[PDB]
Amino acid sequence: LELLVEALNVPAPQFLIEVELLLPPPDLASPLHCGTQSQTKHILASRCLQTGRAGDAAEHYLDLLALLLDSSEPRFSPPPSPPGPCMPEVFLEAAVALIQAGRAQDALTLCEELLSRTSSLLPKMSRLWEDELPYCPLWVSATHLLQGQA
Amino acid sequence: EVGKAEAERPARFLSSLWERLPQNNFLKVIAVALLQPPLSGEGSQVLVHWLLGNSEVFAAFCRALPAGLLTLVTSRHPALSPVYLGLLTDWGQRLHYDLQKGIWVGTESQDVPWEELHNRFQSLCQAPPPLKDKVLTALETCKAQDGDFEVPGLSIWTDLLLALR
Repeated sequence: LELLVEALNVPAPQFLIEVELLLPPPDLASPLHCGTQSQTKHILASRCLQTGRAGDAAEHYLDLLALLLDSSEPRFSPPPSPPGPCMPEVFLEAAVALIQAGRAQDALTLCEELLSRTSSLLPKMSRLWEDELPYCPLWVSATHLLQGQA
Repeated sequence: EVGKAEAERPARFLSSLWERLPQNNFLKVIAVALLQPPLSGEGSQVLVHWLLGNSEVFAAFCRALPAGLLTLVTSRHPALSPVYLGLLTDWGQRLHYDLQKGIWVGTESQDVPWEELHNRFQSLCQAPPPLKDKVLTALETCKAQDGDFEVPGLSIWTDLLLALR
């Protein structure tokens, strides 16, 4: 996988009917489905995390996250696709690695980074004062759960 | 009359009252008694000393009325203030948060519900400055005592102090 990722770093039409034409662009069930660097490097980090190479994992997640967020200038390196996980479930996996590592003052620049960007999206939580109905997406309730373990 | 007679102490008379008559009605009487301007407040000064002597009835006094009545009892006779604050301090500490329902509640049936206690504290606060600072500081010292958290779930007194802004 480590090789593959460097692999996908790297990159003609005849006026003729070639076979490529007639083949279907593949499905997700196919063994020919191969995402972009970003979609994979997430795979490496996931697969690195479920074994218990938290250290390796950490770095890998950071590299994922470096790509995605610094990327105004280069080519669009993209998020992990939506049968794959949402952009904030992925800052959470980044932090759970950074805890297994014991880099807890990194695991808090994470949970600061997240809720900095997403202020607006959050509930203003005045039901707290007015003492089920108002709406809170799991990943905000988590973000405090791992802000804490830190 | 009994004051100028000096035969038996007024305490005995007030105790025989308490024993004999309808108690609920009786207490509202006393409450009004304490705020009546003087007519000849030796009476008022006798009632504060009877009550403070007997804490058990004074527990049902602070229990049995409205908030405004007891707020005015306090601003007029400050010898009552720090015992009644003592009562709330004792009833709040008999609560627990439950996470399912966003509320403190009592174990037992006869334990002040949240709303009752919120009322009574709101009242002590909606008052003269002579009492307000006393009760505010009596809560903040009670909060620090039970961990100075700054979110609910935890310290009943956090709760009150959030609720009062």
